[PDB]
Amino acid sequence: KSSQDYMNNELTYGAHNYDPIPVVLKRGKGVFVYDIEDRRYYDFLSAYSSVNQGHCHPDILNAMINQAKKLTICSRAFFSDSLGVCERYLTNLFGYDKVLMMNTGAEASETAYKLCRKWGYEVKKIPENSAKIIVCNNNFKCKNNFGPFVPNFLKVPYDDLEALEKELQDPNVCAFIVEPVQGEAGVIVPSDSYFPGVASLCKKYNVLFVADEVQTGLGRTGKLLCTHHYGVKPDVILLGKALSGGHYPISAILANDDVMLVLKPGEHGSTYGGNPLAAAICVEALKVLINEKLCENADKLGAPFLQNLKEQLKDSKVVREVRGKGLLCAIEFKNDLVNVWDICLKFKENGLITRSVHDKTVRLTPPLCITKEQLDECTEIIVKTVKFFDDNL
Amino acid sequence: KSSQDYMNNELTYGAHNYDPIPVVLKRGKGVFVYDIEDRRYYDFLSAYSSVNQGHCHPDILNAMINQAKKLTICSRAFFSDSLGVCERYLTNLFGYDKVLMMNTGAEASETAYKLCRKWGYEVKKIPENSAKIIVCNNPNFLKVPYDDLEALEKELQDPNVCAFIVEPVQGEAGVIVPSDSYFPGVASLCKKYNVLFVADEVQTGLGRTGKLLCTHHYGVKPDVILLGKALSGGHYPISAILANDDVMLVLKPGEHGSTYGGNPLAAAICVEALKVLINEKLCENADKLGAPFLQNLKEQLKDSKVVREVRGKGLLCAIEFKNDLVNVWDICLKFKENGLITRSVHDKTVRLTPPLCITKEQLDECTEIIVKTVKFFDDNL
Repeated sequence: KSSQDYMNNELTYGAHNYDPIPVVLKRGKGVFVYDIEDRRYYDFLSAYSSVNQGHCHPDILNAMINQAKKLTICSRAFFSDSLGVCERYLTNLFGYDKVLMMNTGAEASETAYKLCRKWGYEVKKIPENSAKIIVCNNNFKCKNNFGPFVPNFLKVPYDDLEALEKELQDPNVCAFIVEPVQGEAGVIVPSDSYFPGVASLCKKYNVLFVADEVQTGLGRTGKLLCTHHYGVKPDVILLGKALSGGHYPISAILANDDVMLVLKPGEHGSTYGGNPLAAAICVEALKVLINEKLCENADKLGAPFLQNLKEQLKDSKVVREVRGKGLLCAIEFKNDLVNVWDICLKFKENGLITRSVHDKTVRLTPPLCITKEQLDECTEIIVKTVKFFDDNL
Repeated sequence: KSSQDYMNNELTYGAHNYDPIPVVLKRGKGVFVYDIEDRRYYDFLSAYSSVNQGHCHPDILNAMINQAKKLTICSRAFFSDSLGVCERYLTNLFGYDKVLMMNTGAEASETAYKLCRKWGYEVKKIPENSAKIIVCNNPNFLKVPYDDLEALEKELQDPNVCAFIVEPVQGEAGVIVPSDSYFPGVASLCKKYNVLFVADEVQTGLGRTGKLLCTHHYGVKPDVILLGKALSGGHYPISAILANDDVMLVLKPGEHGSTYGGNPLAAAICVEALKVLINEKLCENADKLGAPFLQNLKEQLKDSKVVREVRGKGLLCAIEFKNDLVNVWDICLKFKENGLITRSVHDKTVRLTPPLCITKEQLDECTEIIVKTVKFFDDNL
C-alpha cells in the first residue's frame, strides 16, 4: 500500500469534512514526521501546538503507561487518586486557587462562557438575560442591543484599547476573552502595552479578564503563559493542546476561588473530563516542558529565527510580512500573486510540512525541542520554497 | 494520605462542578475497582458504559502502546495511516458507507444536528433557516413522548422536520425500554415522511444490551448511528457518526475544528476495543446473562415497599425507587458499603450497568448485595 492507497481509502470510508495536505504520516519523533514511503519532514504545525514537547516523547508515553495499568477512567461519579494530584500540580504551578479539567479546547471555551455569565449574575448582579462577553475580531448598526435583546458576544478590534474601553462601559459586560496572540487571525502579535492596558481597563470596569492560552501557552512563545511576557495576571486562564504532549485530549480552566466557586454542581459535562489517565499524562507533559527547559529554548531561538528570516526574505515580491513571538511564527503572503495552498505543497516537497490560514498566512510552529542547527536548515527550505514562486513573476 | 485526604485535596484545588459518591479509586481490573484503602467494589456504572470490555483490559492497552510509540497526533492538516484503517474497519463492521470520528459524545450530537439540518436543505430542500429536529422528552427542536407512534407521526407531518434523533433505550430518563414494535414503527414512519432516522447508541451500543447496536434487536436500520464511550474501552475519548454517502457527503471540508478528532492514537485504540468486544463474545455474554439477572432480581424484590420497578435489556438495567419513602442517594452509599458502587439518576432511579465480562457467579453475588441493600431500607421504614 502507498500514501495514495491510504488517501483513497479515507475518501471512501470517512466523511469528507476535512481538506488535508496530501501527505500520509505513519510515525513521529520530536521535530520530525515520516510518511508511508519513509520520507522525512520537519513538522512545522506541531498538530497546532499539541506536540510542543515533540512527537512521541518517551517520558510522557511512560507516564501514560504507568497510569493506564492502574486505572483509565472511573467517571465523575467517583473520585480518583490521580486527578487531585494533577489539580494541585497545576494550581501551584500557575498561581490560581482552582482548576477545572476537561477534554477539548471547545469544552474549555464553552465552559468559560458559562463561568463568566454566572459570575456576572452571582457577583456583579447582571441578569443572565443580558450578560455579554466581549471578544475580538478574529477577522475584522442594525442590531437589537438593549436589555434581554443582546448579542451574547460583542466583537471589538484586537490591539485597540480605545475600542475596548468603549464596550467595557456597558454595565452588562461580564468578561473580555482574548488571546495573547491571535492564532486564527494569522498570528497577530499585540503591541507591548496592550495587555497592560487591558488588565487595568478590566480591573477598573470590574470585568473578568480571561486569557485564551490554548495555543499561546506552555512554552510556545517562550513563557509558560504568553501573558507572563506582559507582566499581567488574568482572572481566568484557558489551557489546552500541549497540556498533554499530544497523547490525550486535555484542556483546562484556571481561576481563583471568587470566580471558580460560582459554578454549581450536578451540571453535567463530559464523562472523560478529569479522568485519571489524562491527569497523569498532564502532570508529566508539563514536567517535561520544564525539565528540558523547552520554554527557554523557544525564547532563545525564536526572536533570532524570526529576525534572520525577515532579513533573508526582505526582497521577496510575494511575501507581505513575517510575524512571531518565540516559536509561534507565520508568513503572510500576497494572495493576489500566489496561491497559498501551492506554497504549502512546495514546502512539503522541500521537506517541511505546514498548513494555510486565510489562504494568505502560513503557520510556522515547530516543536519546541528544535535546535539552532535545525532552524537554520529550515530557514533554507523556507527561503528556497519562497524563491520557487518569486521566480514566476 | 487516605480517601479523605484525597477528597479534601480535590475540594481545595479543583472546581466543585461535580458531586461524586465519596469513594476514591486508584485501580481497576475488569469488573472490579479498588479504593485508597485497598477495598474492592463491583463497578456497576462502568464509567457510564465506557468500560464494557472491563477496566484496564490488556489487549486494548497493548494496541494503545503499539500506536503511541509510532505517532500520537498529527492533526487533520495531514493524513495518518491509522485513521483510514479505523474508518474502513468501522464501516464494514456496521454496514454504512462512511464514518466520521470525534472525541466526546457531545461532539457527536452537535455534529449530528449540523448534519441533519444540512441534509434537510441540500436534499429534502427545506426552507433555509427553519429545519426542525424532533427529540424525545428527557428553538428548532420538537419534543415528543418516547414510545409514542401517534405523537411521533403528528410531528413528522411538519414538512420542515429533517430528522428524528432517538435512543434505543432512554438512559437519562431512567433506563426506559421501548415496546417491541416502537422502532419498527419509527423506521416506517421516517421512511414515509422522508426524514432521517438517527439512533443515539452512545450508551446502548457495543454490547451493553446484547447486540452491537441495540437497534439490531428490533430489526431496523437507522440512517445515522451515533457511537461513543465503549468505543475505546475507556482508554481515550472516542466517538463517531455513521452514515451512507447520500447523507454523509452533505458535509464539506474545512468548516469544523477539534484537533484531536480522528487522531491515529484513538483510531488504533478504537479498532482493538471493538475487536476485544467481538472476540471475547461480550455481546453474547451480556445477552445471555442479562434477561435472567433482571428476571431473578424482579422476583427477589417483588415484595419490597421501596422498590417501584426493575427495568432493563441485556446488561443495561436499573431499579426505580419511590423517592417518597427513601433517599436514593443513601441507597447508593449503602451499596458502596455493601461493596457495589453506582450512582443515582433523577433521585429516584439507580443505574445497574456492570462491565460486560461479568460472570454468572458474579451477577449472583451482586444480586445478594442488591437484595441486602434493599431490605435494609424496607425494614427501617
